[PDB]
Amino acid sequence: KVFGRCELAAAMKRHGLDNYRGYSLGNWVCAAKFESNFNTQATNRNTDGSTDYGILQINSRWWCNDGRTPGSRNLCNIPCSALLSSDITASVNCAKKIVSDGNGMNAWVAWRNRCKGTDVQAWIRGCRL
Repeated sequence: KVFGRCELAAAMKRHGLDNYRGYSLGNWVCAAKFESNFNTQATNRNTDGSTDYGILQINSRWWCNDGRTPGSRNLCNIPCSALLSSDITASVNCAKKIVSDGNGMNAWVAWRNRCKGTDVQAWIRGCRL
């Protein structure tokens, strides 16, 4: 599924991500924009053999099982394919665990490099929420 910007904002709010761990909804929308361009089916292979999955590009090295990432963990206790669904629930629940792991949203390199410290409210501007 390719979400619209306000559509994704609304779904993220519906699943409790707005202001989760102190990160406003604009931060989460911005992260999704630059991680996946709002496409739930986005997958990207990393140099080390792991893969990033879904709207928030969650990595099989730690967070989900894809059966092809040797010596990795599955800390969200889900198949990585669950992070590709049109319903964002599994990606949101896993992202809640990731952003609680110690480094906040810095876990998302595109957030740090493209969203952090910018006017992230622009991502929700005009949305009926």
